[PDB]
Amino acid sequence: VGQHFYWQIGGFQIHGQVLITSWVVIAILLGSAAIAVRSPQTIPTGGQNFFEYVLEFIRDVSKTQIGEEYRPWVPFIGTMFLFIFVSNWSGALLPWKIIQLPHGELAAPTNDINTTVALALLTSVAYFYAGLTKKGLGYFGKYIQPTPILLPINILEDFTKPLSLSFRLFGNILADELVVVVLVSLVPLVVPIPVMFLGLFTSGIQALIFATLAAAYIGESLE
Amino acid sequence: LGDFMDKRDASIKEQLSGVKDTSSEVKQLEEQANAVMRAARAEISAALNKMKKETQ
Repeated sequence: VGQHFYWQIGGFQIHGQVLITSWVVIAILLGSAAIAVRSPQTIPTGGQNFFEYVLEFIRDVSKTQIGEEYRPWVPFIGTMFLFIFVSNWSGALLPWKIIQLPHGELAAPTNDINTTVALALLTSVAYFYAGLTKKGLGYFGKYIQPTPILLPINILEDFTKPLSLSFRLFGNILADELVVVVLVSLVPLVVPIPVMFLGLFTSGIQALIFATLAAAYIGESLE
Repeated sequence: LGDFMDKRDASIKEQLSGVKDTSSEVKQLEEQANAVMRAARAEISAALNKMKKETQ
């Protein structure tokens, strides 16, 4: 109901609602790395059966899209994909009701503007860093010109393409946020269960779509 | 995990390489198979023919 801030001053008024959520989801994601696969194997094991399928799926959705230079960007796909869809699990699923932070309201990392705009800016300047080495070092953002219709363009679109995927996740996290909160604000918990599975639908679907979305930006970035 | 996955893929490649060494050495030895009997036997036979001519 309030998405603005936690009063965690750092000289320049940073939001802690991003901070603690990012910390906890990041921690669970990095700490599932050795549930049973601290000594991995060719023969798949406990955590291996989780992680390797994701890795192969990432290779599927990336090498087709990214291109010949698949390897320098295999972290880029997996981090954003796993982090975002597990954090959407934590945002639409993990409850924090009976204990409330006196400063702000915390359910999700991507709730606040800063989280998703940071991730989007990250992917887009990663596109530009890709174009740095992989395009003419004179013109990388403003290269193309047809019979002139595109004289200020090919950079005006990529000004807002970061803004594109940021707002893409903005509204979609605010979506499940509102859908979860409003029916509980209406009537006790047992009535919205028909559509809590609907709220879980897009929560589970965001994984592959954001993977192929920013991977499509990266496949554009090969050039 | 990237190392472990490409280890899986290269293990498939290595058993394929062993089967390929098998398939190549099969051709080589099976070429040798009749050729050793041909070499020995025909070397005896034609030399016999010539020695038999000069001794006739």
